Amino acid sequence: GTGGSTGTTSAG
Amino acid sequence: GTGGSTGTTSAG
Amino acid sequence: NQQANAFVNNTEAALQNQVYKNSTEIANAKSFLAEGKVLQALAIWRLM
Amino acid sequence: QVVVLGYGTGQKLSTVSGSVAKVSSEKLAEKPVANIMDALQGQVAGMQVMTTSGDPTAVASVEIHGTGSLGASSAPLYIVDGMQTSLDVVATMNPNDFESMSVLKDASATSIYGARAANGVVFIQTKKGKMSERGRITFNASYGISQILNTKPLDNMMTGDELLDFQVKAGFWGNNQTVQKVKDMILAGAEDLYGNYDSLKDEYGKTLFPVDFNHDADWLKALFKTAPTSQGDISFSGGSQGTSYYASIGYFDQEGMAREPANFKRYSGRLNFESRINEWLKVGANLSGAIANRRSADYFGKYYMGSGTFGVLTMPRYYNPFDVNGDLADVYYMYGATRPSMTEPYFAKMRPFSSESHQANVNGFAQITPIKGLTLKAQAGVDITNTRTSSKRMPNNPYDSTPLGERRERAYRDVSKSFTNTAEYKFSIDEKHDLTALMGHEYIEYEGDVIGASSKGFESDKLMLLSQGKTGNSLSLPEHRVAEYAYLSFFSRFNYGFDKWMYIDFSVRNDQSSRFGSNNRSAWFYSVGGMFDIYNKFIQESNWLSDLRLKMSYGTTGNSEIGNYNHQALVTVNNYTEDAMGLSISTAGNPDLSWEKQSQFNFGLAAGAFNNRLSAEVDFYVRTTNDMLIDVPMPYISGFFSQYQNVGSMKNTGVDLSLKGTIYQNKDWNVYASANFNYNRQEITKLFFGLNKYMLPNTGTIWEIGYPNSFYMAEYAGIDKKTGKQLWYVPGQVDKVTTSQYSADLETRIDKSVTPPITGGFSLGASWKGLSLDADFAYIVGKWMINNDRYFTENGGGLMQLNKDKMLLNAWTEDNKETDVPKLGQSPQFDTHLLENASFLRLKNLKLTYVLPNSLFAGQNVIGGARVYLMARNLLTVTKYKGFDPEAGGNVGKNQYPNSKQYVAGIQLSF
Amino acid sequence: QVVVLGYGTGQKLSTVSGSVAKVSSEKLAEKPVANIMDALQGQVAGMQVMTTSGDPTAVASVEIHGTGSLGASSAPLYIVDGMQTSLDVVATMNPNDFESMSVLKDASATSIYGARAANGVVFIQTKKGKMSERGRITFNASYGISQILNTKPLDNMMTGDELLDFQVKAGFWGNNQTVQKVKDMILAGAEDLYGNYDSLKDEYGKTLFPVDFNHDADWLKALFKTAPTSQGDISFSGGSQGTSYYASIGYFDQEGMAREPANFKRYSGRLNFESRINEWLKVGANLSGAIANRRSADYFGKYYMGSGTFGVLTMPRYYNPFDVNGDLADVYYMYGATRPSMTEPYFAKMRPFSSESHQANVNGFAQITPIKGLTLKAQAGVDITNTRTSSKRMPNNPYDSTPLGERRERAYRDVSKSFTNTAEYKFSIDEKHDLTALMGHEYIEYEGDVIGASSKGFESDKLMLLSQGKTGNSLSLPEHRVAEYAYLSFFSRFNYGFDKWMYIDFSVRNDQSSRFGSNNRSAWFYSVGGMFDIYNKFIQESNWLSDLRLKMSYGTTGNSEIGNYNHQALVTVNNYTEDAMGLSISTAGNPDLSWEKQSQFNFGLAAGAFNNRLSAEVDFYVRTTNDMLIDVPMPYISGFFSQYQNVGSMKNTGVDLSLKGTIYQNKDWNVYASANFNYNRQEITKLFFGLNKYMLPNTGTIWEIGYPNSFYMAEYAGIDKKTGKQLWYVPGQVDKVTTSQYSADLETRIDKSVTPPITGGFSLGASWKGLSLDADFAYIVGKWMINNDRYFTENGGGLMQLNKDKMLLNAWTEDNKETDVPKLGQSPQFDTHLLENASFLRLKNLKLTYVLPNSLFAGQNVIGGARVYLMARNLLTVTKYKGFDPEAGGNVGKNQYPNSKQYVAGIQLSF
Amino acid sequence: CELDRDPEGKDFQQPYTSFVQTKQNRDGLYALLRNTENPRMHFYQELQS
Repeated sequence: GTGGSTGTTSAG
Repeated sequence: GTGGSTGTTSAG
Repeated sequence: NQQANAFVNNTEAALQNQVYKNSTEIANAKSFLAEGKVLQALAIWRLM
Repeated sequence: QVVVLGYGTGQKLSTVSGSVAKVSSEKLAEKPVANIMDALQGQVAGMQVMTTSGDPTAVASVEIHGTGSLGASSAPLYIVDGMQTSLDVVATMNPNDFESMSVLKDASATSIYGARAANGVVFIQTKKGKMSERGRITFNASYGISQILNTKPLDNMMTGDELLDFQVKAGFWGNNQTVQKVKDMILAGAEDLYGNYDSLKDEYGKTLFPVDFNHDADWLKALFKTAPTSQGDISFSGGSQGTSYYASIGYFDQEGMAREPANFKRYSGRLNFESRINEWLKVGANLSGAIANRRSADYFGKYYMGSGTFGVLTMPRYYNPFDVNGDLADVYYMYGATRPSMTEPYFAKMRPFSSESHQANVNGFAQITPIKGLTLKAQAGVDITNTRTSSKRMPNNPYDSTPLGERRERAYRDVSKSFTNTAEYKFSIDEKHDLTALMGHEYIEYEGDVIGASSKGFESDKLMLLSQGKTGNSLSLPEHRVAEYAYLSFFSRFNYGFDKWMYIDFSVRNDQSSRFGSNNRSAWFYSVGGMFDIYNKFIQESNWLSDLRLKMSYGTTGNSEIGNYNHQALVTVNNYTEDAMGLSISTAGNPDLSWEKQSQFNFGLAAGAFNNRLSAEVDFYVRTTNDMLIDVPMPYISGFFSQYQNVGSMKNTGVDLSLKGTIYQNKDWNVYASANFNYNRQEITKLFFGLNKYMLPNTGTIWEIGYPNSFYMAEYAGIDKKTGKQLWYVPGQVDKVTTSQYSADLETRIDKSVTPPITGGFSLGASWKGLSLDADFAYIVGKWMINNDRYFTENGGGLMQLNKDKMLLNAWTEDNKETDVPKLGQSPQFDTHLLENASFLRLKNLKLTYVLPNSLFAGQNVIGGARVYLMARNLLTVTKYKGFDPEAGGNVGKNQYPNSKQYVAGIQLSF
Repeated sequence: QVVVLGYGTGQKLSTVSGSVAKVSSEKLAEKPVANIMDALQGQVAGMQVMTTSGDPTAVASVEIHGTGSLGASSAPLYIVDGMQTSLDVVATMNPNDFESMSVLKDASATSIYGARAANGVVFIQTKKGKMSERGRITFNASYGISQILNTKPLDNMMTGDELLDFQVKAGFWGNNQTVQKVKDMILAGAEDLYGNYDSLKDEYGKTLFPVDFNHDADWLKALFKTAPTSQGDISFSGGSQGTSYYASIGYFDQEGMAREPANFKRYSGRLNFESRINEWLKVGANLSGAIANRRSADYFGKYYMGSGTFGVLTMPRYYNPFDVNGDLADVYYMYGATRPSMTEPYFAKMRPFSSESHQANVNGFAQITPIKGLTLKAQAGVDITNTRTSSKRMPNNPYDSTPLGERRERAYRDVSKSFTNTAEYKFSIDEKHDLTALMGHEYIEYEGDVIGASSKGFESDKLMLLSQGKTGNSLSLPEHRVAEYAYLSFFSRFNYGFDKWMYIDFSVRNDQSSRFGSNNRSAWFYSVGGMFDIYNKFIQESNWLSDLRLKMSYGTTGNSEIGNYNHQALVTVNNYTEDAMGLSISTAGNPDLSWEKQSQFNFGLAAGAFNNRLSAEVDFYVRTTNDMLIDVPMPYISGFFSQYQNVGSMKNTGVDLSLKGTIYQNKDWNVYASANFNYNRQEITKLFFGLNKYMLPNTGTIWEIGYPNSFYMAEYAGIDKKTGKQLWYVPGQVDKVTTSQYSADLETRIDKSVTPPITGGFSLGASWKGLSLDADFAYIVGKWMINNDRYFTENGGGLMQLNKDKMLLNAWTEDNKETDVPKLGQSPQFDTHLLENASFLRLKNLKLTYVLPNSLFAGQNVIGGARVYLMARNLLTVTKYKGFDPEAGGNVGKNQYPNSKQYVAGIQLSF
Repeated sequence: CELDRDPEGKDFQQPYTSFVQTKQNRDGLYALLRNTENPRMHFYQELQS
């Protein structure tokens, strides 16, 4: 699925 | 080589 | 005349086997078949 | 001998009733070309094979018992110890691994490959390795050179000083021009073209002369060379109690004789393995692989000014492609040229090409023998081919239209797989009766695809990836093609034998396929055959006769080499508006698409005299083809232009015979000879909707009912001595009357057939003390061919800038009125005077070998023997053709790649 | 035991000085996953292995003796009976063909794979088949199911009726809104969205309800399922006098547990063959192949609304993707959506994907023994992989942006080849001295490429070839990538042994490569090692001690896992005008690019007591890495931003031990146990141009001199009970003082390392009468991980439409002032409160098997035995992490694919 | 064992299996009617008068 990438994530 | 197709040939 | 026969027979054989998933597609496919019958009648009347 | 025809274990060779022909391993090995079928020209009686090109990457064309169809293919079914292949895949296999090759050609031998065996079947079997105490190593190596067959059509051409005179008298250069005024300035002004280009601005008149009149140039050395060929192999053969293996690794490099590149190079390996596990099971596997790099000369069969053999014949001799040192230069000059024309190594350097093919074959079987006679066999096989080619066009060369470069990449994948499950049972009812029963299942499946991507607009040689082209308008759509099919089958065969003298076999097969139309998809084929040994019952002994057998058979087969998708009404794009697409029917198919059914009746007898010294075999066959495929023209109630259905009928009646013999002089001398012959005449029985004749559009032939398909052209009656014009005959109106005007109503059926009827070959060999010498000859007589290059080399008017024949100097004029050639103001048509007799007799190979004697390797326990051999292929050819090769073509001889003669020398250490 | 470490024949296991660890065939076979390394978690001491995804197409990450480099890779060298491989290629090989697996980890075992063996080497050896009178058939079959490990983070989430209240009190829906006014009309107006679309216009409120408030929905059942797994194999092992074979054909199908598809399926075959030809020659060949179809779940590790485990945690419970029948529907509804959002099987149906990989391995050797001790071996190998993938996007689906479809095709080709030529000689000088000498040559070569072509604009499902797209603006540039390298090497090794008790080996190797810079391309490596048997000389016998050995070694190795093209100054496009291109330098390279040289000192001892009942082994290692690779920041006189040179140093000091033991109760009972442990602490010795600390940009870590690379974040001190804001500590300023304002100057080095130091595992097993039971445990303690999903599930302000934790209901306010969570008007940062303790203890597999007794197969000569087994993988896991899996990740736990527990049951007929 | 293959790259004539196939075949039939019933085909009844 997809739709909006809703991200404030950290770098791996 | 190429340049001019010089043809009045018959069908194979 | 040949291609109208193919289209009308294929749409009838699709409406008989229930391949359309809702009611709007059936209500449109009946109209498409009724459009094909006029083209059959026109292509026969021109030759006659 | 023991032959495995079809399925199940082998019977015998004096028991089979189907006229097979077994070729042993002596005739296949040591050959210096890539195709294995070309070494069989003249061996198997009734099978004609012709290689129509002298490429390393060419493939021979095989036809057993005539051409059985006007409309489909004629090539046989080539299966290799089980699953079937194409000839391009047998060309990636080392021919030292083939143990035998049996050719099955009459029904009740072929008719259990029904719907595929209407054209016979070649059955290639691979080696299995002998069980002994210690294994054996064999190391082969060869080296040879290759060059063009004959340079006879260069004996007829004009020189430079004759062509200038003929051109200026014909008025090509000017109305009031002359030599030393045309020779000096108007065309030795090639310094106006050689002055614009920086690479050869300062080199004209100092180190390269493009126009030279004092002596002519050698265009054969400019367009053809002498090319090497290398080959090597190491093979290990071994066995033990139950287990037996044969491994091999090999290499084969062959370079084409023309200057335009064409090479074939492969590295291959094979591991045949077979081992029995316990008292009731035996497993085995044939594994093979190859990495092959092909390249083929593409500009042969087309007419381009300065390439091929057309460029050797027609390019004028006062142009010079060499420099002053005798080496080939980068460019030469033609008159009126905007750019200088590139020679062949420079054009090979500016247009690279590279192919790489990875081929794998995996074949496996498991065999179970529970009861004393039963044998259950299950066999699977996969055949995988991944090809990857790339061709570019290099940027920034000055002798071109644009300085920008192009690139194209292609990836191919062909995957085939095959399954076969048989169950055999043989048993003896009484002390003198015997029966064998086989039944089985087969499944064939093929799928393959092509992907391609191209780009253009590059400006550097290093920055030539495919994602570095120019966007916008310099980018196009990819390439993508997909094909596939499948076959299912169930077959059965019963072999009933009496005590010694009567054998009768009866077979049947059901085939279904993806190609047959959706109304008749199941096909039934059968065959019945019988052999009677008249020597073992009737005449028990005699002084001169030692064997006599009679046999006869009848069977039905079919030919499903119709297309993959030819039975269904394909719809394509026919848009109505700009937003939505439309689909409309465009081929109409037909559901009743058959498999081109044929039936063959065969009757023969085989004798042997003077205690198997002399041997003879005579065979008479009638092969009737029915339901052939033609794309017919349809009536208007179809609403289409074609239907592509099953109509027509043909029959081939023929006789073939084969003699073998042995002569002696002492206890060490040994001479032998063989000779086989096949005559085959065909006729067309019926056709379309009650037609009698039908000519296929712009082909040159006509299908007339009652005759073979012949040539359909005008007759030629020569010239007249009054006005000197060409005179063609009239069909009918006998008095015969000739007209000078040519129209398309002057065409009639010529009485010369297309496929050659008489095909044969004969061999003779000797042996003295391990030094032997064999010679094989192959002849085809009755073959006519349209010579197309003679349209250009001896026409009066039109195409005047080319080199001509010498027989245009004796042209018809007022003061020279007794000749055979017309005036100069005409244009010759395609008529009977271009048909030439292409019948030939070749010496296929002359081989002189020598095995070193066993006394020389006595103390050495390492090396156990050696062999040396010299071989010459295509040493002589006697014929009446005038086009560098009578074999290279068929119905039309165009700008052709001639067959090549070769000299190889080789060693073989059996250490 | 006999171990082949490196090259030449095996020595012994009580003679080698290099601390190898041999894993027998019991621990590798019967495993239900695709990666073979994951079955070794906790077996080999000092090697930690972690699978960071629960895909079928995932690959474990292995690290022996710590992480040796900050800048290059850490994975070992995996070579498979000769030529080296990747883990993606061992994943296409059947694990029942592996006879052993030895892990070489200290120098003077690894140091003849110099410049490749800085990270150890795993050496996988394949089966060869036993020589007996009749061969043996073995038929394995298995079946299992797979599902998600634990559903613990769903015990913390809100319901629907709690989330509505928290959202309307937080002011997300409106300023003066309320439930039964928000619940009733503003978001149960999903009939305005479900009314536009014809497929679900008449079905809202009758057979599917998108918004449901009376009871919550199950999003775990909507996003994860229970997935099957099948596996089968037939293997034939046989031999004879000299010749020995092992063949095998197998199949393995495994389906992923999530609803978004991920499968791994392969069909494979192997033929190992080895036969001696005569008294001085032996040949052999390992052949293998596979046809593997992979597919992987791509949207894991990214945050998308409604997919993964992020979609299980955060999607609100009052939305409903099912219909009224409990099955998954085509679409569900989110508020404010322009189009309905597709579920996972519909999106898997509308975006197809298909990969097919053809893999071949061909390995061959020939060995010659002329003199009594000499052994000359020549070995060649090819490794060919052709992959072909295709992914499309289907036209005319209504729940999308455009009705047009897209397609993309890709073709991959990886070809590797390797040659190895050794010469060994062993001889005894006296009655008590012994020597062995080996010297050899190696050549490795790899080349591979990718081709890709894409198209778009299709309007029919049938007309989806790649040459049927829309031209003009809907077409783009292809894809094309090419990589290659090569290695040349010459090595030597001497083994001098005294009578029983002293063994000393000394090795050296020279490597050249295409990766090393053009000024130092030749690399020299060496090693020296020694083992002393103190039991066979000093203490000849005792009552409790039965074996005691001491060993020590020192060696230098290197790590050439630098890039293929990192030593040269690449020029790229920098145009000047519009007609001609320009090229300008863009990376600057460096010619002095080394191979990241390291050196290891090792000292250990191995004891064995109570007549080999108890066994212990202790090892102490110091591994110093020098000349690591970092893309350094450069001074301005370079004219560039980076140079990518060799700077730095690191060292890992550690101790590992291993105990094995056997306990009894009777003559038929048999209990055994094992336990191994490894501690490893590292520190960074030096760095760039005199720096002390260096933080890599936006990674989260810091390299400080004197410490391992730790986490570099803010400290967290909780909230205050006055105003209820977040309080971070200050680096320094001890009184410690907290500030409410967050800035990037509040970051310091946390005292928690990145790689986990303590790694171990312990096994215990029992056996009674052919019914056995074994259990293996694996623990990693000291591992911290940033939990990223807790950024979204428990933030006060921002991202309010998602489902939250239950601990936001006890938020800080005026009437509720004694809690641990902040107010609702804030945004949490990445700090210490997201680091969680990811230390775990797993039960790796519990297996209960049973071999049927020999008295049951007495009259039957067909079947010779059988085995039945039950197996449970990942049955228990004890940890303190809160993110569905502590193992799945490293430094950051994102939207992850959890590891799965599996139950399999299998039979094995040895008939 | 089913052994018929559909030609990749073009559709063929059979009973319909969806609605967009029906709509596209109908548009193709109308584009055929466009070229069939032209004014160009009716000049021969007019010139014979």
